[PDB]
Amino acid sequence: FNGLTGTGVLTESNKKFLPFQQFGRDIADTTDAVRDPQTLEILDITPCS
Amino acid sequence: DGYFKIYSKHTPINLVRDLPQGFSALEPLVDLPIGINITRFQTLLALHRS
Ligand SMILES: *[C@@H]1O[C@H](CO)[C@@H](O)[C@H](O)[C@H]1NC(C)=O
Repeated sequence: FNGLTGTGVLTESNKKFLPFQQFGRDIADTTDAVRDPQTLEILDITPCS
Repeated sequence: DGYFKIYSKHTPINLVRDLPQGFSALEPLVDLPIGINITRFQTLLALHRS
């Protein structure tokens, strides 16, 4: 996604992304949500179990 | 860092003569490719000359 590279499961989530926000950093400062450049959708990033 | 950033958050101020207590989060509103030298500024208001 837009140069940011990694592995995970892209599952649709209900996170309330404000229009300016793009990333989804967590408590431990871990990427957990990204916005698709083509269509504005909030996708939850989750590593494979 | 060569950027002009403006943040705004419109709030319905209640019956307080001055800036009220509480909190308000100024959301990002626009970002522009700027970098001209900045030292001073001035506001503009409409003078009553109708
Ligand atoms: C902006 O202009 C002032 C006044 O001449 C000058 O002292 C200052 O160095 C300038 N700043 C930059 C970043 O060019």
